[PDB]
Amino acid sequence: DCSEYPKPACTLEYRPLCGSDNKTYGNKCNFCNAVVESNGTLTLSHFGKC
Amino acid sequence: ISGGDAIYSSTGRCSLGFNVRSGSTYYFLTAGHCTDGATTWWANSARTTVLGTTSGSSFPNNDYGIVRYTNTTIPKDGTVGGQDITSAANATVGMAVTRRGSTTGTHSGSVTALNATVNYGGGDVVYGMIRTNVCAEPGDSGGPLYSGTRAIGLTSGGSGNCSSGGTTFFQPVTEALVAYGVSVY
Repeated sequence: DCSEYPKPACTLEYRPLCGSDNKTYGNKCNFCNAVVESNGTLTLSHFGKC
Repeated sequence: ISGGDAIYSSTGRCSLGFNVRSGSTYYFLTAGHCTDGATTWWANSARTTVLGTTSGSSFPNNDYGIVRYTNTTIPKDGTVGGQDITSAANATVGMAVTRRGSTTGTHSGSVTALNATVNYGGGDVVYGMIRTNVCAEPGDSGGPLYSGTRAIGLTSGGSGNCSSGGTTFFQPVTEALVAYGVSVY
């Protein structure tokens, strides 16, 4: 659920998610911004670090 | 433990802002969005070394929180990494500043605007923030923004990253020091 994105800025607490690109995203706001940027190509692999 | 070091809650990792005190009671400042919902803080990922418990939190609208040290042995340095901090000051446009955080370490840059409104969504709006061209990334929240020996702000949020460049907004530290009746040492 990245419906509320993109966002101009994100808070910066670390709670990691692992993208389908095998990149660890630092928090959900960073991940959703990257999903937007990918035009919906990027997906979530699992919660936590990759 | 000093400004910029990692701090762990039950939900995630932030950075310690500044060590402060009131009389004999030692506390640390961090971001409000880190202290919201958090009770206990630890110094390691294993959550084996206690730091203390949240004493106050102001987020959204502002973005500052304060944690009361409950750990008697841990050194509570009045520094940012090795750097001495002796006073608090207000940011000005053009001021060269430095940030330290637990993900990216130390990065420098300048204040580019004051009193900015940042909308983090879901009704999480913060006002009166310092805008800079320093980068920051997840984990860096609550870390210090300083200028030589002067304490300026606490990391709130931003966009971009350290590899391509970013924009980061900080909560003015004087507002927090006044709110809690604490001082840098």
